[PDB]
Amino acid sequence: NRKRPVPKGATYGKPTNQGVNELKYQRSLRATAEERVGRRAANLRVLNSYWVNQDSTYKYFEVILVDPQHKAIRRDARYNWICDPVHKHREARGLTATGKKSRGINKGHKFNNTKAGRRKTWKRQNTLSLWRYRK
Amino acid sequence: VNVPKTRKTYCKGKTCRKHTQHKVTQYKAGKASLFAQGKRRYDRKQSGFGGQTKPVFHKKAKTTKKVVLRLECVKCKTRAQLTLKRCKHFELGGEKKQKGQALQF
Amino acid sequence: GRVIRNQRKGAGSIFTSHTRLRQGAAKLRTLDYAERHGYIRGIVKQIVHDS
Amino acid sequence: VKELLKYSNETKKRNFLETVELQVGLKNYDPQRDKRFSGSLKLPNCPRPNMSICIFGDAFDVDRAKSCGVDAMSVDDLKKLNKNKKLIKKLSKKYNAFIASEVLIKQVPRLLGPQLSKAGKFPTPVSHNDDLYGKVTDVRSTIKFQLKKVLCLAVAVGNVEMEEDVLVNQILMSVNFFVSLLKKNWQNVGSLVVKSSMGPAFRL
Amino acid sequence: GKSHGYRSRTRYMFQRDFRKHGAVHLSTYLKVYKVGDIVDIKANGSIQKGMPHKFYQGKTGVVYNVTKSSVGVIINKMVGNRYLEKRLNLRVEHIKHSKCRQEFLE
RNA sequence: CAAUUUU
RNA sequence: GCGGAUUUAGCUCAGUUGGGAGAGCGCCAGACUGAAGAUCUGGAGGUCCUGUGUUCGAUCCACAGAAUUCGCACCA
RNA sequence: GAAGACAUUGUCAGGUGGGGAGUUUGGCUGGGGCGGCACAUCUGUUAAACGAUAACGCAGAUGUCCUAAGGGGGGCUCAUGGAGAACAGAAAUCUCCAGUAGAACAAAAGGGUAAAAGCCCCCUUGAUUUUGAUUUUCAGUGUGAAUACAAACCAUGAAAGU
RNA sequence: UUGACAUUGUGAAGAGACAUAGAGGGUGUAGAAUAAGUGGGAGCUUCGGCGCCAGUGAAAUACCACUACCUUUAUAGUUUC
Ligand SMILES: [Zn+2]
Repeated sequence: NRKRPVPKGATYGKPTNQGVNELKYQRSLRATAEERVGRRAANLRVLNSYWVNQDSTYKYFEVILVDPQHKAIRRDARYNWICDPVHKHREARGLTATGKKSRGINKGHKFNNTKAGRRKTWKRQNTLSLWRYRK
Repeated sequence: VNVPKTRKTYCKGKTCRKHTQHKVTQYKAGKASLFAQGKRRYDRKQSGFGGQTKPVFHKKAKTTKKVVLRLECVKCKTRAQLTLKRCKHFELGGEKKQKGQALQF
Repeated sequence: GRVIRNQRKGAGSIFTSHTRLRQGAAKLRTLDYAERHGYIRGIVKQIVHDS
Repeated sequence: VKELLKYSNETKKRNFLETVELQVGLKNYDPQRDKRFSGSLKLPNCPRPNMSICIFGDAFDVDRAKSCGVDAMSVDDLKKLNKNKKLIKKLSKKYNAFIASEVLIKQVPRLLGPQLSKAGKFPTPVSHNDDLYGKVTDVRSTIKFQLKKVLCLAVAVGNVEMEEDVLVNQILMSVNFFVSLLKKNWQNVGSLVVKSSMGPAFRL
Repeated sequence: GKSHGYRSRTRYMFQRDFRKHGAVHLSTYLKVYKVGDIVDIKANGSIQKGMPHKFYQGKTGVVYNVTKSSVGVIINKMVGNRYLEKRLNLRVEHIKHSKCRQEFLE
């Protein structure tokens, strides 16, 4: 799990969120194995990960990474699209399928409160919008 | 109080629709339930932290609780409901209230 | 209430030792081949007051 | 179906060495307890006998005593009173009149043990005087409740074949499958024993 | 608490009008009450059934309904700043004909 | 081995 | 509210397979010595938790109920 | 070198936990607490002869009881007191005689009832079923209580009727 | 703090229960017996045991497919501490 920091464990709130020891970190633990591998080599673009091994303490992973500067990738147009500067640190904005499902993005009759992000569908549905002719 | 048995009341049914002869029992309200509906809207809400959403009840005043008689029939094994007044000792068996001749001295 | 007096000893605040006199590791020989199959004898040079 | 092919009527007529016929006791394990709630009464239907030799030992005020020679043969009217302490014990299952709701303390009182007059702890008396009383080869051997286990349903003698024994054990087992309900323990379906007195059998 | 029941303050309102402690006298049950005539309410202590409340004492109205052994009267009553028609079912012992408006007839 | 008074 | 436990001589203790009323102290009698005082025997012991039912045979069992109980469980 | 599938680590489950965390800690009231409940109800009175009408005013009461103490029908008349009978007496039972209630009616106090609504005997379970209207508190909202009904079926009576 | 599960592998000792060929305990009076079991009631048996007959006890007797917890208990089988 995770343990919210809270010095000596007294969250100073109402009792509805009082405990500390079984709050469970709403993004995925495969996705936490990239920010602590992206910062080790910030000059490379994280492509994707995959599970490999699992003991009782260390969920092992690999992460496939690409040099965006090695000009066999800047040429050879099958993978030049990751050299684009929108994809810089492509993980922490939630873009790999490790993070796509943590954001919970598909379409259907299930995912109403998330199909473009759960902050746009929050924002478009409760902004009052007023026309200059009062409809 | 004493209540005798066999209590021939107006049955209703759809077979007789007049006075046919029953027999009397009281009941118990059974276990509450698991997997019901309103309980599923309790252990969905008392889950997690916080605890104790819906009010518990401490201040009690009633002595007895309005004992009730099932009138179960014979002709088709239907039954019915009845509610006499509240009673803190409900004697259901025989024990005929006779002409008490001597009064135990 | 407040934190208690016997709980402020646990962070090295002012409750640490006083160390610029205590002049050595009062520990004996790291076991070797000599102390397992013979001996190696030494002299003392002096005895000192501790701190 | 648990007795359909054999073990009741085909491999029982191979081991018999008594010339005389055989009267089939039963072994089966129905669990009921000291909780006197679910006693083993409602004795079953009676289509066919099991080799009567007993001669019934009572006296009659029956409307059929004008013609009490049809299938029974015992005709003494009620007015024997003082002839029952010790002389006759050839009487285990009997009949009775409806007059004996009145006088029956008189021939009981010291003969309490060996069942030589009826009492409150085994009352027979019957007012049904055509079926049970007009078929007197019907020995009404009881399935009466003792505190642990009375399973004594019989079938036939050692001369009765398979087609005659299609009805005999199958509907006369109505005791242990109409009393046995949610209260009942073991044998919603049975664990049977089929042999009378002589040879081997199969306890499934 | 404060005791305002149903028979409250009717100590003398329902007594049997002293030296007439007896049953009803049978000139009472023979006269009929068709709808459309004035009647007034004088209570009856010996009987208990069908008895009105103590306010309808001496008040008067017209009959709108006749039943097996009872009639019904309508009564105007002050409550605040309007009058109400009131419907009340009285058995026949309480109720006589008043001599106010057959002077108007004669 | 139980055991203490007695004008 | 669930599950288990207790209810006797008058006070205090207890055995009964289900084929017997189990010990002492208050009261009373007798004895032993020269009289006491201790000591001895016998007498005065029972809705036997209140029932009901069971089996050939209920002071003791089965089921039910009133006084006390210990843990447990709490959505009007 | 020790220790070795037990410890440790992770998840779930009971127990322990003012060490901490959050929150309440009735209302009336001759100041507040304290005492009482006058906070929900009922009888009489205060109440000034329709009704309504207050005080921590007065004297009391309730959180129950009843298969009969409900329903019906039939027979009888009570509290007392007088006159007399063996044990019999201030207090026993049996007659006769007066006797408007001075008695009894579950439970506070009023009202009511005499071929009874009281005291005895007989017959039962209307203490049933469907849903509406009406009265008193009332804003003429509701709970509780009661009243006249309609339709069914029952009980009782011989019957009117209840 | 205490259980379970996982990290967690490789081999043996035995213990108690589930589990099964099963062995075998019993208060007067009378039965025959001096008695816990369950029932039809008559024979099977080298025996004539009781003959089912009355003899009498708490239900019969001899007798059986086994009807007593079928305990007292050695054994193959499960899981097992
Ligand atoms: Zn019915």
